[PDB]
Amino acid sequence: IVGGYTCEENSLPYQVSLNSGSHFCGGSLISEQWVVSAAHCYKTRIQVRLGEHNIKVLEGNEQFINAAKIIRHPKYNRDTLDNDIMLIKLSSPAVINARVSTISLPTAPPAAGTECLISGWGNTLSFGADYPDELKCLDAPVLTQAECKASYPGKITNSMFCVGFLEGGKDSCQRDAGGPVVCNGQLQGVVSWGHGCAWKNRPGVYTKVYNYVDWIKDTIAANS
Amino acid sequence: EVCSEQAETGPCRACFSRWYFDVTEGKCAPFCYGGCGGNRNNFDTEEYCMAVCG
Ligand SMILES: [Ca+2]
Repeated sequence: IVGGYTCEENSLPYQVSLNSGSHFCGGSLISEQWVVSAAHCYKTRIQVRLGEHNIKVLEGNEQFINAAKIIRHPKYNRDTLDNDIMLIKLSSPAVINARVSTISLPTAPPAAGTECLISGWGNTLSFGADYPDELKCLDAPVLTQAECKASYPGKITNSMFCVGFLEGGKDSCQRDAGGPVVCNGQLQGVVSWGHGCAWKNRPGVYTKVYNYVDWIKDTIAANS
Repeated sequence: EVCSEQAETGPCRACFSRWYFDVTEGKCAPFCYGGCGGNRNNFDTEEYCMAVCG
């Protein structure tokens, strides 16, 4: 997260860390057994870390749970970035508590101008590398689809929307992918891609979770 | 020419721990590969990067 702030500890209890020896992507807990992330975050083995604030300090109030299933959207495409969404089934259910809880799935598409919360442990610099141990947060509005499409001509598919600031300086960045964009208490977006980080007129591009509510329901049901 | 390319995260926003040959240092350095796109100056490990580029 470039241009954000350190989140209040454990105040985003739906935020998870995906770990394969190190933190490499974010995710969102959507049920006791399932996490949503980005398909480009796929690895064959993933440890899910819930309840995290500082990824380098084992406080003891985290829950580390190995992934039992890791399912990219079958129509994910690494060239177009279409369908950049992934589901992870936990090998044992996450225990819901003050620090670990689910985020509601969206009931309507994202509305331009809505204030959202983007979060992750991504790079904090647009030029350079400064990766934070503590979870970072960014208050950012949904941009119009026209703003998104004009920023990336011919690249914004049906599965995508933009959140952020055209003036630059405030964006998600590398190591944020898979993490949540939450608007009005619902998970509207998954951190996906952008040209650089926090560049002027190049806002973050996010997967439109609403377009995958049926795929999520069907995949959870097929893998129970 | 591969080893002269600048480090490229690519557009995706994961952090796959990778290495690139830094021509200003004459050796390899770590970076977050975002998980898509990028260029050929991109290697799993330091030793592999130096095997190709050193
Ligand atoms: Ca911790």
